[PDB]
Amino acid sequence: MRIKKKNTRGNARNFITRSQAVRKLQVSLADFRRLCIFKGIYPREPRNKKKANKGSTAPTTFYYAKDIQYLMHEPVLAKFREHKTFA
Amino acid sequence: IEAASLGKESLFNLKTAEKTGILNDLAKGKKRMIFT
Amino acid sequence: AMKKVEDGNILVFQVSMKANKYQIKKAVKELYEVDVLKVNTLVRPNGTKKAYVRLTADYDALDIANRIGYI
Amino acid sequence: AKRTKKVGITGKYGVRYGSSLRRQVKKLEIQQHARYDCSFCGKKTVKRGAAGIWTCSCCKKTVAGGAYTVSTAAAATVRSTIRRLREMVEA
Amino acid sequence: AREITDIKQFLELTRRADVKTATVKINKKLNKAGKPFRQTKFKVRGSSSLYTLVINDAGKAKKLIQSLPPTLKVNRL
Amino acid sequence: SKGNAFKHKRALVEHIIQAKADAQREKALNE
Amino acid sequence: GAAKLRTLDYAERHGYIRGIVKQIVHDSGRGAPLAKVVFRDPYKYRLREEIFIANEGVHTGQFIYAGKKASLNVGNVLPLGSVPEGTIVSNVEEKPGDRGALARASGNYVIIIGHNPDENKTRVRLPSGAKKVISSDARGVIGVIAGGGRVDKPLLKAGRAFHKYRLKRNSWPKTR
Amino acid sequence: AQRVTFRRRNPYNTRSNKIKVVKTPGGILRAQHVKKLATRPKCGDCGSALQGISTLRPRQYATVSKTHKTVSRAYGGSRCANCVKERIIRAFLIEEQKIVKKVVKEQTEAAK
RNA sequence: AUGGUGAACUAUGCCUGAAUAGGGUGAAGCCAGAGGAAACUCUGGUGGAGGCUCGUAGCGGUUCUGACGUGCAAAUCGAUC
RNA sequence: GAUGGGGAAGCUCCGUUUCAAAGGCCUGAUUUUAUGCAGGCCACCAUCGAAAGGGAAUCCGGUUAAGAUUCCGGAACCUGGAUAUGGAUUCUUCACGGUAACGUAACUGAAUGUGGAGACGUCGGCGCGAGCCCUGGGAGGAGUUAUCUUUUCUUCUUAACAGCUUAUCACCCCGGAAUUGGUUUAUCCGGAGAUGGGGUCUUAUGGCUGGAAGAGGCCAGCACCUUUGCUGGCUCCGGUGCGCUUGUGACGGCCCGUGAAAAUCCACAGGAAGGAAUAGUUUUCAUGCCAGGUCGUACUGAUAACCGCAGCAGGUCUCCAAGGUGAACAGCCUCUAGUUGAUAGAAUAAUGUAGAUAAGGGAAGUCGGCAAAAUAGAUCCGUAACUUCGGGAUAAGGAUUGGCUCUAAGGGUCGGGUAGUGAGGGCCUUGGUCAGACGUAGACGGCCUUGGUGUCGCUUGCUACAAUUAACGAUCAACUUAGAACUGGUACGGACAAGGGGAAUCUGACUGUCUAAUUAAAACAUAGCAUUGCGAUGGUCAGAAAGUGAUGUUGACGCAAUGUGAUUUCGAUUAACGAGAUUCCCACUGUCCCUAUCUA
Ligand SMILES: [Zn+2]
Ligand SMILES: [Zn+2]
Repeated sequence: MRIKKKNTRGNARNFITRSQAVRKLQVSLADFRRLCIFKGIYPREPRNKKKANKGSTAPTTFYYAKDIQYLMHEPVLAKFREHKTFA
Repeated sequence: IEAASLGKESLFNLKTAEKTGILNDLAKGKKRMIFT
Repeated sequence: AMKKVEDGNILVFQVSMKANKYQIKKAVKELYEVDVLKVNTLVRPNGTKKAYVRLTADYDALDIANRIGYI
Repeated sequence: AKRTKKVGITGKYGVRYGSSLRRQVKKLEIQQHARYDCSFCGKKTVKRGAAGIWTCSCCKKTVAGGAYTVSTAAAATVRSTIRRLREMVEA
Repeated sequence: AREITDIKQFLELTRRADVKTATVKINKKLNKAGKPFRQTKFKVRGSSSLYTLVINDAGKAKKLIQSLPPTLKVNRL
Repeated sequence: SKGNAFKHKRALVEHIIQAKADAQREKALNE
Repeated sequence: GAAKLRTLDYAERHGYIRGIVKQIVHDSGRGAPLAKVVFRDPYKYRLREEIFIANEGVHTGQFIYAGKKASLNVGNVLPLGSVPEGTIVSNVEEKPGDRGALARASGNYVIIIGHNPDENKTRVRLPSGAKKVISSDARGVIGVIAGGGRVDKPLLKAGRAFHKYRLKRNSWPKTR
Repeated sequence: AQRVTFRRRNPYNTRSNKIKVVKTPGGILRAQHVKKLATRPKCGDCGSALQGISTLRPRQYATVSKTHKTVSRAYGGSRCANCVKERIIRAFLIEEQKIVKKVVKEQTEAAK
């Protein structure tokens, strides 16, 4: 086993920032906030925020990566896309 | 000699300070400005 | 192999060529209800794969070998 | 005193290559392996690193110059004429 | 392997949570071409390091052996 | 000594002794 | 890296940009030594290296000025129109934008003959002896290429010729 | 008289396959492969080996603490303190020249 | 003629590695000393240069009424250079 | 070597970053238009190619019929991750100390910029370290003992890793140098600050300790059908060097030759920010927790393991490398290790092959001194013509060499005092007070001396010739040189090892080079020499022609083609050198007169 990279597992993989989540979901910020409120997704706080955000101390919103992955399956997102096409 | 002359233009110039007119004022440190 | 079983608390198995040490350890644990300390592996010249599986002190490889039925 | 009457630094070449060729090589070889003064710090601490590159042992300054001597006469005259005509440009 | 000098540090280390086994080793040596004297090495097995404390006084070694924790398992020689 | 004046340690010692004597005599005669 | 002047821009066209000589280094297959000159990039906050051909007298740590209004000192590069009569330059641009074509070998230079009224033209004597007229905006480094007198030393040895010509493209030993 | 062998499978006297001969507690001679010797880090301006900095192979610096790799000064782990002193003096005199030259320029354009 | 296959030998360029006793000779530079108005000359050292040299390992081959011819060798060994 | 493009009837070709929409990242309630994403930031092109280049980290002991840095035991380390405690830090929020070089257990950090390491030729001597070699004492075991030998041989070891400490170079502070001084084997260094005193740094490297004696080694005493174990000892202290192998440091020489890249790791500059008071921070300090996949791993590596159709007297890369002789990795003999393999036996004519000897003569032999012989190491003396002054040269030519007993010479480390005052360190002989747990005994130890080993002395402050006789003494060690007696030789480089030399002529300047297997030069190349062309709208080429490719990372001290080939002197001449050619000379000889004998 070769040497692993130093910002890929642990807090870095456990948490995802809001902009990364919005990009991954391929939706707007308004849609992301609406979906999080509908599904009970809430911001979390890493114990090691520098490790979660590449040493940055800037104030960021963190979500669980698995929660965002689960949100990716909600049919309400497909309903949002259908509404956009209708508009 | 020409290398030293090349430096003189950019770094502090006693002749130019003397040419400025005010000498004892500069010795007391009367002119101050901040750049950058 | 049986000298290893009796002395070094090591079970010797012929395993699948496609199986890695994780799978060998998991399979032995599931099949024989024993804890595994380490797995060393080699590919024999006849084309097969051989595993030395060292159990923890809690378990006796000789007793497990008798339970399997080779002695 | 003098281990060699005439041949000098060309004594490493023995009896080879011909007298005239050895003589021609001699002057340039003496120039090349010599230790020159430093114009920047005023010490005889300058030696050639490669043909055209001359480094001072003290003050660690590297200068560009001739192939076998620190300065060429052509370079000296070009330097002086540049000085003269830039002075006349000022005047 | 690390040599530890302070007796207080040795006792705190022997009370450390990861420590389970220690060993008492007896050596016969000479002090400055002197009489054959006793040397007691206390070797506490940590997770990373074996810590050795060398005592050249037999009575002090015995009293430290008394001072050792009960749960720690000691191997003599 | 770098110039190979002295054949060995005894030669250097004796030459030093003689040179110190010469210096003493020269200083006394200039006195 | 190829030995080329700085890319033409507004600073060198009108004012001057100051770089510093970092090292004077040996290039395989080339008689003349090369000079590494570091400039400040006018747009982006980063240092840019350049590989000039060292003239005689250029030294490490020296300030080299490039532009229309730079001092007429050895090492400084100038448009040919900014220099007076009779000057001596090296690495002369044939035409604006080629980054140096004339008098690049060791101990070689180009003299200035005279300027032109009708447009910006100047005439020059090349090392061979030809007299050529180039655009007066073409740049050149003040001085003479370093490493002069190199051809005066006999090689004396097939082995020295071997070591010289294995780095070049010339076929050695020669046939036919 | 005891003769030894290389212990890795490289059989050649390469730069990275250098051995030493060591006597073991078993009383036999044996080859011991030695790693390449580390190089002292160099000053960013002059190139001299800066002092107070540990001498390790490049990967090993990731293991030691900060104190091993720096000194307590500006440019501590990069420049050699004579270069730092000259840098400070040059910056100060550049600022002073700027002040004097600006005053001269303003007065000149007043009287011109 | 058409269409294919070869640089595992051999030839050459390039990249990255590796190998090469012990002696003779004694260049420049340097130290001390002596004669010459100077130039210079001379003595004793020091130093350790050279597509120098004797000569191993190595590389190659001027060769032999040597062993030899279906020989051990489809090219060898010894000697020699 | 794809993609984007462009060619090609086409199989496919060109090219390797372009004439490509080649993809990542930050912020947001972007305040109204009420369920449709807005505002910004940054630039570069795949991939393959090294089991000898670069590169994270493991050692010792033991174990098998066959495994081994992989198993077993013990002891470590690396990488990634989650995290807690202690430490540190903070109410002067993100540490103090040092004049300084810099120090330390820590002592926050995003974009962006920059620096270091990775990362580098060859040769020479000098210094240092490691293994080996040699050697002394002592504790064991073995051999020899006809006579002698406090004797000959052998064991006496210490890994990775960790803590403390350890250095040339380099740098800092004080100070200001000519009567210049310091200083290397090697001549360099100092007003850009020498000598001197005091410091700081890298840790190659060594030392002490932990690992670790419990391991390993060498011995003694024990049982007994055994598939078997046990008990005691010792495992210590030195020396040496132009030694050998190797690593390394600081230097010097050489180049018209200046002697990889990338991954990767660290640091600096900067400061988006975040962070504490009945509470925070710091995972570059310590400790603690978890995990490490895939494939190779047996054996040979060659006169039996590969290639030559073989189980061929051939070839094929590399590592380790004991004692003597000796200049020596030569030849010869020996130790450790290995082998004793090659179809055998009996005879001994000639001939053959290999190796030798030989009266007298000495090239008379033969196309032709072919082949053999003779010479040969080292020390001292001595050395011609010619010469490009460097050579020729070991020119030529002489003397010497054993053994033994002596003589002379060549070194290192430590040594300054009592005449004199008074204190300081340690088991303080004996003598004095306080005063230590365990199994009649009771150490060590926390306190002191004017004493002791005119009141010795181990220490500083100092007057007094500090030494112008340390011009000498105590102690330690290596092998070299020179010379003189004596002495045996039919011999002294006693085997081995090891130039024949000279006088003229022809030829090529030289070092070099190709004909693998009948042709190694007078031919090829070569530095030098001269001429000719080319300034980019160019030259030379490749190509039938081209949006023609290269030279080209190129620019007249360059590129290229020609012809001659060193150099000097007057087409001739020329030193040095040659597995080049020719004629002689000395020496030598079975070439010969003329054969004969011996060994395998
Ligand atoms: Zn200088
Ligand atoms: Zn610096």
